[PDB]
Amino acid sequence: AMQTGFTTTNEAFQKVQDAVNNNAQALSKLASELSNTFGAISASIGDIIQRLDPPEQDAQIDRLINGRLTTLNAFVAQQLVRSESAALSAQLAKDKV
Amino acid sequence: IQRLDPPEQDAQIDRLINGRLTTLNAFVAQQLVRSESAALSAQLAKDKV
Amino acid sequence: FSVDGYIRRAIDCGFNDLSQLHCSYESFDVESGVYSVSSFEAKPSGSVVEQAEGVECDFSPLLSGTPPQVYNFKRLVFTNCNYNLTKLLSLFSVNDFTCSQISPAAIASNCYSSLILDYFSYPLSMKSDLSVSSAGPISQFNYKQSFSNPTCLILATVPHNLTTITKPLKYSYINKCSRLLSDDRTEVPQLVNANQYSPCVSIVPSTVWEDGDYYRKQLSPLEGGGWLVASGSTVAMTEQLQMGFGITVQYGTDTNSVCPKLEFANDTKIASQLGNCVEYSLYGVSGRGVFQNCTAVGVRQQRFVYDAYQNLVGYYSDDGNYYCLRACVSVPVSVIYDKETKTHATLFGSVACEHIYGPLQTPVGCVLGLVNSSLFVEDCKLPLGQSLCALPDTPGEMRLASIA
Amino acid sequence: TVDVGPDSVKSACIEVDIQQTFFDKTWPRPIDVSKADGIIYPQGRTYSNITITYQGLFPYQGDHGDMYVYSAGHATGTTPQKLFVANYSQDVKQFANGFVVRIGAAANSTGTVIISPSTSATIRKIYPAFMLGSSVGNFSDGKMGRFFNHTLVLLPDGCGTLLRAFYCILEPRSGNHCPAGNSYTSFATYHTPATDCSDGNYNRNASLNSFKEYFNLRNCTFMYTYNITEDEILEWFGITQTAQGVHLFSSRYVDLYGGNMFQFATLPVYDTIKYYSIIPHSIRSIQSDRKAWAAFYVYKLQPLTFLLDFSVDGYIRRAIDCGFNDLSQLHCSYESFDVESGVYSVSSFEAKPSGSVV
Amino acid sequence: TCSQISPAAIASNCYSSLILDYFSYPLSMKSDLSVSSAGPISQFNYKQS
Amino acid sequence: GFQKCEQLLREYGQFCSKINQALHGANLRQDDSVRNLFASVKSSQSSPIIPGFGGDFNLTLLEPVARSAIEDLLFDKVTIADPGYMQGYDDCMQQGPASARDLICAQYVAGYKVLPPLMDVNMEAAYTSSLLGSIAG
Amino acid sequence: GFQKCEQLLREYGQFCSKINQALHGANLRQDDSVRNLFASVKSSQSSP
Ligand SMILES: *[C@@H]1O[C@H](CO)[C@@H](O[C@@H]2O[C@H](CO)[C@@H](O[C@@H]3O[C@H](CO[C@H]4O[C@H](CO)[C@@H](O)[C@H](O)[C@@H]4O[C@H]4O[C@H](CO)[C@@H](O)[C@H](O)[C@@H]4O)[C@@H](O)[C@H](O[C@H]4O[C@H](CO)[C@@H](O)[C@H](O)[C@@H]4O[C@H]4O[C@H](CO)[C@@H](O)[C@H](O)[C@@H]4O)[C@@H]3O)[C@H](O)[C@H]2NC(C)=O)[C@H](O)[C@H]1NC(C)=O
Ligand SMILES: *[C@@H]1O[C@H](CO)[C@@H](O[C@@H]2O[C@H](CO)[C@@H](O[C@@H]3O[C@H](CO[C@H]4O[C@H](CO)[C@@H](O)[C@H](O)[C@@H]4O)[C@@H](O)[C@H](O[C@H]4O[C@H](CO)[C@@H](O)[C@H](O)[C@@H]4O)[C@@H]3O)[C@H](O)[C@H]2NC(C)=O)[C@H](O)[C@H]1NC(C)=O
Ligand SMILES: *[C@@H]1O[C@H](CO)[C@@H](O[C@@H]2O[C@H](CO)[C@@H](O[C@@H]3O[C@H](CO[C@H]4O[C@H](CO)[C@@H](O)[C@H](O)[C@@H]4O)[C@@H](O)[C@H](O[C@H]4O[C@H](CO)[C@@H](O)[C@H](O)[C@@H]4O)[C@@H]3O)[C@H](O)[C@H]2NC(C)=O)[C@H](O)[C@H]1NC(C)=O
Ligand SMILES: *[C@@H]1O[C@H](CO)[C@@H](O[C@@H]2O[C@H](CO)[C@@H](O[C@@H]3O[C@H](CO)[C@@H](O)[C@H](O[C@H]4O[C@H](CO)[C@@H](O)[C@H](O)[C@@H]4O)[C@@H]3O)[C@H](O)[C@H]2NC(C)=O)[C@H](O)[C@H]1NC(C)=O
Ligand SMILES: *[C@@H]1O[C@H](CO)[C@@H](O[C@@H]2O[C@H](CO)[C@@H](O[C@@H]3O[C@H](CO)[C@@H](O)[C@H](O)[C@@H]3O)[C@H](O)[C@H]2NC(C)=O)[C@H](O)[C@H]1NC(C)=O
Ligand SMILES: Nc1nc(=O)c2nc(CNc3ccc(C(=O)N[C@@H](CCC(=O)O)C(=O)O)cc3)cnc2[nH]1
Ligand SMILES: *[C@@H]1O[C@H](CO)[C@@H](O[C@@H]2O[C@H](CO)[C@@H](O)[C@H](O)[C@H]2NC(C)=O)[C@H](O)[C@H]1NC(C)=O
Ligand SMILES: *[C@@H]1O[C@H](CO)[C@@H](O[C@@H]2O[C@H](CO)[C@@H](O)[C@H](O)[C@H]2NC(C)=O)[C@H](O)[C@H]1NC(C)=O
Ligand SMILES: *[C@@H]1O[C@H](CO)[C@@H](O[C@@H]2O[C@H](CO)[C@@H](O)[C@H](O)[C@H]2NC(C)=O)[C@H](O)[C@H]1NC(C)=O
Ligand SMILES: *[C@@H]1O[C@H](CO)[C@@H](O[C@@H]2O[C@H](CO)[C@@H](O)[C@H](O)[C@H]2NC(C)=O)[C@H](O)[C@H]1NC(C)=O
Ligand SMILES: CC(=O)N[C@H]1[C@H]([C@H](O)[C@H](O)CO)O[C@@](O)(C(=O)O)C[C@@H]1O
Ligand SMILES: *[C@@H]1O[C@H](CO)[C@@H](O)[C@H](O)[C@H]1NC(C)=O
Ligand SMILES: *[C@@H]1O[C@H](CO)[C@@H](O)[C@H](O)[C@H]1NC(C)=O
Ligand SMILES: *[C@@H]1O[C@H](CO)[C@@H](O)[C@H](O)[C@H]1NC(C)=O
Ligand SMILES: *[C@@H]1O[C@H](CO)[C@@H](O)[C@H](O)[C@H]1NC(C)=O
Ligand SMILES: *[C@@H]1O[C@H](CO)[C@@H](O)[C@H](O)[C@H]1NC(C)=O
Repeated sequence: AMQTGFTTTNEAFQKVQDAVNNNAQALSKLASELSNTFGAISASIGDIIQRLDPPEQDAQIDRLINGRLTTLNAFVAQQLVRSESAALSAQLAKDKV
Repeated sequence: IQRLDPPEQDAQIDRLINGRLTTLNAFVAQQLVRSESAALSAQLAKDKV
Repeated sequence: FSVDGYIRRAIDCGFNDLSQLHCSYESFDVESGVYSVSSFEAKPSGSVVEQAEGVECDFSPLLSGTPPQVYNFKRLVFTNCNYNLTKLLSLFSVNDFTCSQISPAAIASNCYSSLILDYFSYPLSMKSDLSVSSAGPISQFNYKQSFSNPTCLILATVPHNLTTITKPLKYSYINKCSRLLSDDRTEVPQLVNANQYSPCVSIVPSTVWEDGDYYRKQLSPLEGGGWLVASGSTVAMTEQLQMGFGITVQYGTDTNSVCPKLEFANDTKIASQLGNCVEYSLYGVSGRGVFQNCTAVGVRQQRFVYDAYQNLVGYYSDDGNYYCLRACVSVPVSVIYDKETKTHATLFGSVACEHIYGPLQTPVGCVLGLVNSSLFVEDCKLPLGQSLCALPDTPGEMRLASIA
Repeated sequence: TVDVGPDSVKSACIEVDIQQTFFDKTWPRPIDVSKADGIIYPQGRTYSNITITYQGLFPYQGDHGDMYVYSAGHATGTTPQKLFVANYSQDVKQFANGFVVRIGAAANSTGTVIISPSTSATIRKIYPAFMLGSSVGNFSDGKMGRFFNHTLVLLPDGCGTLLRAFYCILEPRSGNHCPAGNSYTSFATYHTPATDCSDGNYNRNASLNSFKEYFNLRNCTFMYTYNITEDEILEWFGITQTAQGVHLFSSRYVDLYGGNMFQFATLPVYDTIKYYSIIPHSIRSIQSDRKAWAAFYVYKLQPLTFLLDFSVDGYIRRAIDCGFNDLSQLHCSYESFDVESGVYSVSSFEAKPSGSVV
Repeated sequence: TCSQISPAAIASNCYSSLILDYFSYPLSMKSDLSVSSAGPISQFNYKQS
Repeated sequence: GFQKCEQLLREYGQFCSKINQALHGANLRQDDSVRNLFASVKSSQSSPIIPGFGGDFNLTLLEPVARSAIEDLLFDKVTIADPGYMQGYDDCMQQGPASARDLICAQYVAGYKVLPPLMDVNMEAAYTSSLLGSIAG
Repeated sequence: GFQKCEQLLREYGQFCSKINQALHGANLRQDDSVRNLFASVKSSQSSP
């Protein structure tokens, strides 16, 4: 009965797909955040340099830096949380085996 | 908006946005932590029953 | 730094991957392990440029007849042309030329979706009233520059020999513009919006006859009813006509086809550099990437094809071809380091050795500095992933071992 | 200034019969955003095979719009008489952010000849005429619909083979049945198919010449023409205004069989358009050769967020109006037309002020 | 006028170095020494750090 | 790669050192977790799995085909993007992104890298296979 | 509710989508936790 059980009504199976989706979400955060401007005139540093002089150029670049630093901190924090979570969970698997 | 024009108005609004975005991120992060914590804890209750 | 402060030992952090590792830990002593370091950057081997090449931007209307008053400024909108500011500026004695939200160097060299030129007669004695911080008559009722777009303001005097520009009898402006509501008690100031004309332009004549002249119009119910009222004021005409020029530029509402005139070479074509990493400037859109010939997607007339992350991923060229644009992908680098032997090897994860004892291909990428040993371990300290291990020779080169 | 040809030399205008009752029809064609109705394509770029949200000027989902229909004029046998129009010239609308127009939607269907309700005929596409400007008021007799100073007129001509756009001062003529004369009801344009819609040589000035009977054209800054290939295909037209001038959009030059609108022209009109009206049109056909004309629908635009589904070929075929309802909000938050079952929180129903205290 | 230093500070602070650039200059071209200027002086003659 | 940004990034201290060290530590933890887990699943003694293992009890979906049939089905039914551990760099240049928002090809664009697991598939299968053969005894 | 702020908020990407999805997921987890727990406390047989 289990041979054909890998369906949407199978909670264990869906949890497998969710774990996979969580890996994808972690990467989508890094990939999509680079398109943000965070208030800057462009998400492209090259455009900012192309258009502005240093006293204003620094301010626009700095917006992108703070946005991206925030993203990386958030990413790392979630990898640490997910890693710890998995490590605990690995112990649980050990106990079940 | 009542007091300032766009070149300065944006900067002041942007301060409020960054502050509020930070708050919401912190809120969500704690709900995720508290939720995970409770979920683990629910398993423990299951074992004790 | 030694105790006595002298520098006796140092690391050049950009020399190689191992040096990068020591610098990231700020230490000459780091632990054994496999560490990610900065990717090997791809560098441009050339550049490609496409710009509209054709008609120049026509500033002729500006040079003929009597310029309008500040509240009646005329607008020239330039698209799909080659612009040259010097060619305009050289005709006038420029008194003031300042830019906002764009550098001075950029205003004359960047590509724009559009360039909008607002020109009018303006006394230089009122210079300060065109400032963004001004609360005088000009910024409130006559002319205001955009706050959202980059702008430049030019004030210049018409030379005596530029006889194609004639003078008005006086300079004039609106010093009051307001509505009297239908209750006939409340008066509401009608402030001019950036890049727009004041609502009182329809009641104020092209030249104010006398300072203090008052104008009024009965508004229809469709206009909210009540009255529109205004007052004008004047400034005596100067020896030479003084003019203001407002420039506003937009950077991405269309193909940025308003560009400096560029003389093209055939070494900046896309077709001639396919497969290479190049810098590009395509009608003002720029960056680095690799062009490839591929199947046309998206709407052809829109030229630039973007992905869901707003990256440029395709381009329709004027040569009739459609190209796919890929980023100049970098080569991943990981340092395999053994602290006890002070030896190392480089792993280029997910990279075929076609791009790199020489290079050795493994299931996790290409390794440089490892020697294939067909040896098995259980006790692996430097796992490379999958079931691979770097096994120090002890010193010699690290061996590539399998985990049993 | 631009020479736009000679003035009309007629001492009188053709009498215009206004009978709004005959035009009070209910043929609703609301914007269906799932078919991408009324969508103006992202202007500086294209996308391929993705779904994204986009901020821009769009019609509201479910908006019925304002319906306008043109009709045959009065006739007795082979002699056309007075024109027959709706009360469109006095119906002045606020321009706001501009509008889009559904043109020829009913074409090929059997409809009614408006002037004679008992008579049916195959519906043919007709193009809308517009009058746009910054200031409005009344004519000498108190009727509304006069535009002051420079007015932008979008007047299709040549029996639907060209669009003529001009920006000029309209100086109402004082002859009989003209806006500054006696017995004035409404101005209207017209063409006479018997002499104007020859199979070969169409009269490309027929509607302009009739317009000129009501108004003298003075201080014209431009007059542009655009060519329209004849067909009965549903098409969209749009108009917006920015610092660059007035932008004219149309689906027929890029997405003829789709409906996405692309910019085809920019007009050097820099004063702010605040008002517009529909110029009524009446076709001076003979009594035995009356056609049914498709109604057109005008929908207002506003800055909305839409979810846009781009096909591989880049056209938008499906979209969501993110502010229409709570379900639409859900799809936009996931940037997808396919979301999972569940119970989701969405934006609260906002309370709006019903007044103010000071 | 001063930029990125207060008026009170320019006369009272200690510096690693002070660099003084002097030249003849018509007061009628005052505005062309502005950082926002796109005229001949800031483009081809003299620009401050 | 912009030198001007890097200059400004330095004003935030050793930011990237902290990002790299934190992820390095997390990644080592994952390898230690795997190594520890499999050390414990590992049997000291086991019977060989032979076709027919189970006797009257049909365990053929657990027998190695190598992964078992139920194990292959579990993997085949789950949608997983192929990280390209051996040559993903090249696949994303020669073929390009599989679809919109391809997070694997984004690695070499955005500046992130997915690392391979501590064990390959065959070794993981070896552990669960020997575990199966130990259950009865 | 201020349109000017919303315009600026859009420059931060799909920020609110991430907030809403994260909380939605957390809230579903709580319901799954409860459903699972009570499924296990539940007795198959019991005395009145
Ligand atoms: C944007 O728009 C701006 C403005 O339009 C453009 O800038 C102009 O660029 C042109 C070049 O393309 C430049 O022309 C050069 O002028 C100098 C100056 O000479 C004047 O003074 C001498 C005095 O001895 C006179 O003899 C000479 O005729 C000039 O006099 C002018 O003024 C008097 C009134 O006082 C008038 O009566 C005159 O008629 C005249 O208007 C020239 O020396 C220079 O000549 C060299 O280049 C030309 C190119 O055609 C060539 O034919 C000459 O033989 C000579 O070339 C040789 O020497 C050069 C080195 O200099 C070497 O490179 C060559 O190989 C040869 O060996 C030329 O005529 C003009 O001044 C600029 N104007 C401004 C305001 O900047 C700008 O280019 C545009 N940008 C873009 C991208 O389009
Ligand atoms: C935007 O569009 C509006 C609407 O068309 C324009 O406003 C109209 O302006 C005209 C003038 O150009 C008004 O017409 C008449 O103007 C006369 C002005 O007198 C001077 O000029 C005349 C020569 O034209 C000389 O002979 C005279 O000596 C003066 O030097 C008025 O005297 C006229 O008054 C008549 O009508 C009034 C009733 O309304 C009677 O009480 C008078 O006795 C007399 O019979 C007349 O006003 C026209 O009326 C204005 N229309 C409206 C609705 O106000 C705007 O000017 C235009 N804006 C721009 C910027 O172009
Ligand atoms: C009133 O009645 C007239 C007919 O008398 C209708 O006009 C037709 O409308 C249809 C639908 O818009 C048109 O069909 C389309 O034709 C396009 C091009 O046709 C030419 O090229 C093809 C080969 O590619 C030839 O076979 C053909 O003979 C022509 O020479 C096609 O490209 C269209 O296909 C695209 O859209 C469809 C639908 O989304 C996709 O499935 C396709 O993959 C592709 O993307 C389509 O077939 C037809 O050509 C028109 N005929 C005429 C004479 O104009 C009016 O629309 C109708 N009016 C109203 C209001 O209903
Ligand atoms: C139908 O509508 C069209 C508009 O779509 C209208 O077109 C206009 O025709 C007139 C001629 O009747 C054009 O005016 C000419 O333009 C040329 C430009 O090169 C000038 O050189 C001409 O100058 C001579 O003729 C003048 C006559 O008034 C003399 O005064 C002058 O000294 C010269 O001898 C003349 O200005 C006009 O440019 C076009 N406009 C547009 C927008 O195309 C056409 O006339 C209308 N037809 C009818 C029957 O009404
Ligand atoms: C032990 O259990 C396995 C199932 O886990 C049995 O194998 C299965 O046998 C059936 C026979 O009816 C196979 O059905 C066939 O499927 C194909 C499509 O793949 C279809 O075309 C055929 O017409 C037929 O319906 C089934 O696929 C097969 N499954 C597997 C995984 O092999 C096995 O026979 C049992 N052994 C004993 C001794 O009972
Ligand atoms: N001269 C002329 N012009 C026309 O455009 C015209 N159109 C019609 C038919 N018009 C219509 C338009 C819509 C529906 C219709 O089916 N509407 C739906 C409701 C759509 C909705 O509200 O979502 C309905 O069920 O009534 C019917 C007839 C008939 N005579 C005409 N005659
Ligand atoms: C357009 O996008 C769809 C996805 O929405 C692509 O369809 C996918 O194609 C891959 C590769 O063959 C399959 O693995 C997915 O299962 C497909 N998904 C769906 C929903 O069909 C489609 O191939 C794309 N079209 C083009 C020309 O790129
Ligand atoms: C022109 O005709 C229209 C349509 O008959 C009039 O608009 C209607 O006005 C009545 C009230 O008198 C409303 O109950 C209807 O709902 C309106 N219909 C529509 C479609 O809006 C309009 O007022 C008339 N305008 C003039 C100047 O006569
Ligand atoms: C419209 O154009 C005319 C020229 O064709 C402008 O000049 C007036 O023209 C009329 C008719 O020939 C003369 O009676 C006036 O005396 C002229 N006035 C001037 C000052 O020359 C007219 O001013 C223009 N109108 C607008 C609003 O621009
Ligand atoms: C718009 O359509 C008109 C009418 O077909 C085009 O004018 C014709 O151009 C040809 C070629 O120069 C001449 O031989 C005809 O005599 C012209 N006819 C008329 C009535 O003028 C016009 O060129 C088209 N415009 C565009 C941009 O294509
Ligand atoms: C708007 C209007 O008055 N329409 C009337 C027409 C016209 O008078 C004729 O078409 C003149 O050509 O005549 C009718 O008999 C008809 O044809 O049904 C009655 C109809 O109400
Ligand atoms: C104007 O041109 C003449 C030559 O025709 C010249 O002598 C005179 O100096 C010029 N005037 C100015 C102000 O440059
Ligand atoms: C390419 O440019 C060179 C000048 O550098 C010219 O001599 C050559 O003919 C050009 N070839 C083509 C195909 O344009
Ligand atoms: C690109 O491919 C098309 C076929 O799809 C071919 O016709 C065209 O010549 C190629 N262009 C280049 C520059 O190779
Ligand atoms: C090492 O050599 C053996 C043959 O002795 C070969 O089977 C194995 O694949 C090689 N390993 C690598 C990484 O090339
Ligand atoms: C509008 O109607 C009034 C009626 O008193 C008239 O005096 C006025 O002149 C009319 N408006 C226009 C523009 O003629």
